[PDB]
Amino acid sequence: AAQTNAPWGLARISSTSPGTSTYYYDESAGQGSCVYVIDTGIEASHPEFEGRAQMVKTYYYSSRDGNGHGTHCAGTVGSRTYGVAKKTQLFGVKVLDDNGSGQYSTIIAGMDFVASDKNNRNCPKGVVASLSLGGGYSSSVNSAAARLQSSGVMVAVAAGNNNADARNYSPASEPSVCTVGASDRYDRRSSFSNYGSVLDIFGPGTDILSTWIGGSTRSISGTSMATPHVAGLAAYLMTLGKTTAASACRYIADTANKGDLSNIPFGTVNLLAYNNYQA
Ligand SMILES: C[C@H](NC(=O)CCC(=O)c1cccs1)c1cccnc1
Repeated sequence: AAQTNAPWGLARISSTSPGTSTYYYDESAGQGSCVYVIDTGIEASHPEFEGRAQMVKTYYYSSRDGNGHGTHCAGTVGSRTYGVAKKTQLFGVKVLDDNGSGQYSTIIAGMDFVASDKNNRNCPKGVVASLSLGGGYSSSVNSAAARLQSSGVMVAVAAGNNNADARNYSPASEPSVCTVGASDRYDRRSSFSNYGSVLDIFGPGTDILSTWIGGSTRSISGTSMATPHVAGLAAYLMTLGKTTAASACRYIADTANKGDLSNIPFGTVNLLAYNNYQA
């Protein structure tokens, strides 16, 4: 399948070269997979989600996304127009308040929630979790991300936006999950993207158009935006049968575009997520 005039990041993940605007993907589109978006919530009523999104957990007085960030990330995973995996099921877990903040204990509870809650959902092709959040290093946060991965969920986490080594941030620094840096439309590392040996992959992260609250759309930037490209890619590849939750990060790294990004520090991988789709 082909989606013309797609957001540049969707085109980029299905291309061997920058500078194109059509997204190419197998029409299965992540059907039968599930992606949890652990964030500020999801505006599930947005027409772009087509009834495929639902809130399953909140730690606050409401499950509504009063911020927009979670809705934007969910849109990059799986919205009809802005999403990688246009037929996946999306599950929202609100661990961040409407200011985008949350304590580590709540984030840990949300990860352990997903590890259990996946057993209440129908996800025959596999389960992914997208974590576009982070803070300073915490062994407890890293352990929670490691548990979620071990339970059979492909965990994708943002590297962070400090132009610094991601080893000092969590859950970015957990080795067993998939840590995602950000690139721009000219194949440069995004200026704010963290780096380091703990990174596994880069995805599009600068000027990413996706869904927003109020039934709207907007373009924003961050490793938060790169992470759901990788999460949606994992769901898409799992539906195709090419990989599993335990192996998807390695598979994405194996099949990535290699050596194409500029301003990658020595010792950080030069790997850009790629769906390897041949129409
Ligand atoms: C993730 C980032 N802001 C945070 O304050 C970190 C949230 C978090 O996990 C914390 C780590 C240490 C104290 S709290 C963010 C994400 C989305 C929207 N706006 C901001």
